[PDB]
Amino acid sequence: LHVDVPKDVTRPTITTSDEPDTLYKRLSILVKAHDRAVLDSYEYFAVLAAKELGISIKVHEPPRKIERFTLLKSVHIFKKHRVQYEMRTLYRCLELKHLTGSTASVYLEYIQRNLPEGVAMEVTKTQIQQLPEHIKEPMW
Amino acid sequence: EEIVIPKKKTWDKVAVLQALASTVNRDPTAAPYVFHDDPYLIPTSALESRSFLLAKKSGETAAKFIINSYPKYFQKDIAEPHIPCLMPEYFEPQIEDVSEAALEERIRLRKVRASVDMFDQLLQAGTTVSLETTNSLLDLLCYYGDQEPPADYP
Amino acid sequence: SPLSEYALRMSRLSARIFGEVARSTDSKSMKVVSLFSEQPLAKKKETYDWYPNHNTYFALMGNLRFLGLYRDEHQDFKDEQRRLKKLRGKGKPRKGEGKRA
Amino acid sequence: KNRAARVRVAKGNKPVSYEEAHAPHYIAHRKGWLSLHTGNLDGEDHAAERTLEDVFLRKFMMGTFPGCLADQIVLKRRANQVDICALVLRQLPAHKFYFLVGYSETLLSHFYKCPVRLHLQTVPSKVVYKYI
Amino acid sequence: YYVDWRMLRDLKRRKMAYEYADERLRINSLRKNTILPKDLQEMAGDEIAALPRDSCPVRIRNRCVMTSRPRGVKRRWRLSRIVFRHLADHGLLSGVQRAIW
Amino acid sequence: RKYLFKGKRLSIFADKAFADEPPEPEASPSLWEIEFAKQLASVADQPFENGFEEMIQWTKEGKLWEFPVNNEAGLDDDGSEFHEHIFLDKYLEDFPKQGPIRLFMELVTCGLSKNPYLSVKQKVEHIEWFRNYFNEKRDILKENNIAFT
Amino acid sequence: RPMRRKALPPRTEKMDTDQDWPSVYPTAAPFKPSAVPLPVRMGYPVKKGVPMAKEGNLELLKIPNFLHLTPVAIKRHCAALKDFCTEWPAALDSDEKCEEHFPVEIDTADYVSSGPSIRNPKARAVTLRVKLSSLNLDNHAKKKLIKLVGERYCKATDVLTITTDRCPLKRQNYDYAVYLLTVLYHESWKTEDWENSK
Ligand SMILES: [Mg+2]
Repeated sequence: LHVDVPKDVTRPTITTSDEPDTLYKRLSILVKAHDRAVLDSYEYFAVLAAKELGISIKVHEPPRKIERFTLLKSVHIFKKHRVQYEMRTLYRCLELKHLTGSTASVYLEYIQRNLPEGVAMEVTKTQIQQLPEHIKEPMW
Repeated sequence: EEIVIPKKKTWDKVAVLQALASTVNRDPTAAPYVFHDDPYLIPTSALESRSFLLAKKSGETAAKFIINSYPKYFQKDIAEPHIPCLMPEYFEPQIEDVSEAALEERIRLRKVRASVDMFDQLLQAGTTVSLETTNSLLDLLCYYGDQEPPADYP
Repeated sequence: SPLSEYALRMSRLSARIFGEVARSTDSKSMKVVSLFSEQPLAKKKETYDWYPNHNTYFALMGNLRFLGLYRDEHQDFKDEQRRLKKLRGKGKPRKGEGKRA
Repeated sequence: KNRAARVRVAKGNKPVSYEEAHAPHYIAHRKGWLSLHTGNLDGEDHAAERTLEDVFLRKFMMGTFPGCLADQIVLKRRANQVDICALVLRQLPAHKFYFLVGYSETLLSHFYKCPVRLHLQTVPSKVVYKYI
Repeated sequence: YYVDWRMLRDLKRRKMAYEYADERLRINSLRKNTILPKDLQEMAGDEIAALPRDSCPVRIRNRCVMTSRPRGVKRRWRLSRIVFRHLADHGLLSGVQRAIW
Repeated sequence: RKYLFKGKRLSIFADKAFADEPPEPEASPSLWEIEFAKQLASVADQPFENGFEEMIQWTKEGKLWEFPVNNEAGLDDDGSEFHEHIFLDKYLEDFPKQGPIRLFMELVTCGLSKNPYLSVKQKVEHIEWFRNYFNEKRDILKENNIAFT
Repeated sequence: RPMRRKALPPRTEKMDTDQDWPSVYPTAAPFKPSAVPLPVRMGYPVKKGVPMAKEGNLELLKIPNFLHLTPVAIKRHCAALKDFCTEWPAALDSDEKCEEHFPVEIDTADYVSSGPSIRNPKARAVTLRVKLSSLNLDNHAKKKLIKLVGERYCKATDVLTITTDRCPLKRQNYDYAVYLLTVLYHESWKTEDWENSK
């Protein structure tokens, strides 16, 4: 818009509670897809997004998996003639570190909502908490 | 020594989408989002604007008619969590017995003539009717002025 | 090697804590724990919902074809072959009036 | 000889599209996949249910837009959303498409209990990759 | 309409096995152990026999959901080899390609 | 001159030292109040302006999943607790305190505690079935020297 | 006599080179040749031919485009999303520092897939990992704790791993693993008469 611009855009209400926040030591995001290039674009989008919010991120590529199975080519007889098919799964692991629970929800929502079609995520949060109050003191 | 843990912020389920929406502005070279994004399907005039948004509503009403008339085909629910707004609607009373409870159903469904028939039948038998229930009948009749609620069908 | 009293009594204390079978149970009697810890084959969604509701698809698409909102090229193909076959006098006989009496 | 998904040679007068020209062994090499869901990825469930839903969605769109489809539809599932992207010939009037979009979306959202949106790109006529 | 009468019979077998899954579990549990008297186990051996034959879950056969083919089916898609090839060779299955190596 | 908020007022009413004394839902929403609210919504009812506003509306209606994804959204098993699923021996009080029936039911309740596909109500129903089964078979058990209930 | 409708010229022609592209593609959408002002071509070219054009291109439609996610948009998006984030405590600047004050590690997994159902059976499982050094255990207690847990204890790392998936929900499985730790800890300190016969 050249001359017509919003004046005071409405922004969502974020209210700070009195409950303490979760502390995630680690948060592993294993995305899976049949296409490597899609993971590269998502890897770029996710790493850029993490860096813009202050999150610490590392990336590695777990080894790909290929599943192959054989079928019978003819509708009837002709056993020796087969057709083989395969499915390829490719992985990109985004290992985040030292995240509070508010930072991990907003980031995961933002990147989960923008997950391309054909891509599956496997988040593995690792929370750190104190010891149970009973365990802290031995009681007979 | 004791670490100070930050107080967790909380927000509504739509808060994140609302934040992303605030960033984007109107596209000056595009028609309203309701209209289909295609040169062949973009409304040239103001008539085609209204006519395109009346054929779209017409198809929506044609689909809801099929769903609400053959509900047995649209009853399998495979959505977890369950989506109430994507289930067939039922507006005809399913309580057959003539009781104050049955009258309350008709009042809830907003049928005006059927509720009057069952209310009169309740009076014919003489069964007690709660003043609150009798008021829910008057509310429906007074608001709709004794006429069945407006609706469109074949 | 054999399990001494300390070894056996610790195993029972562990099983008691971890909610495992605490007594000495034969392999045969351990199937009762498996039967009641695993969903039966007939209760798994793959088994009872193996098929799509073919009645819903065939009925729904037939209803839509009669409302003019769906076109079945296959059915129109069959509808005209019956029309032509009936003209030729090869149409379906009425029930109870077949060639054999 | 292999007969699967091959548009065989005529005498140079058959107009095949890009999708039709390429045989199965070019899948993932020269031409992509018409449907994109997460159900065939490793350690993922509901492949049977996604595949059946696609078969129906393809037959439904053909009948709902009879003779108006220039090429096979492209199905995109993201979260619970389904997206149908079809190249459609400019045969029908514009308002008729608005009706068929409203109808086909509402009907398919109440049948599979998911949000379904229809994206239509109109072409003047079928695009011919090569004459075979 | 289902594909054929064989698919219909199987569908009913799948719906009656779901109804009798709990029953056949509880009764069969009384027999798969060595802790209960053999007199009770012999009697549960007869209650399980008395249930309808279609309640038995070993009479279910996995058939192609679209052609009702008894053998050659792939359990992940519930389609026969012939039907699966038609969809795969056309790019209609998401991520399935030919295996060249 | 024509000051909007400077000048004489009607003065029929007085300053509301007491405000909203009667509650808004004095009675359950009537048809009149339910219908006026629907009309107020139409006053501000404008069409979607982008994919964000459409997804926002779908979320408010439950059509679209909430994010971040929670695979147990709306899946609360009767507000139970871990101890209810795991400790099921309270229900075996009716059964013999010792003997073969106790040994068998211990195996039954051990499996039920390890069953994540059943609710507490469904687990109890398995226990009740055996209670009634052995009661019917009181005579066969007595021959074997087992006394039930 | 019949009138065939004429398509308008593509709106890319009206798009300036200094436009606000984020506004053009706010969210994930399919490739629209009339909205993307780029001469993109895709397709294996025929002999003495060029790759096919964007208009009527099924291959470009089959691609999951990132036009909605551009470096300019992402930076404008994350700028709004900063108010949501909370600050990690500065004191916990190292992994060892975290173990000092927060010895208990709870692993929970989420899964994102495409379909009508959001349900995954694997989401209920929970895994608790604590180091025995963090626990206050006497020489007797540590030996008893290590025998009861069996293979859950790893001598090399001195970490006890309790994995609980028996309960249906994740909040139950999590509460159960915390319970298992309390009983194992308290039981280890308790001394039974039969223990003197070791
Ligand atoms: Mg068999």
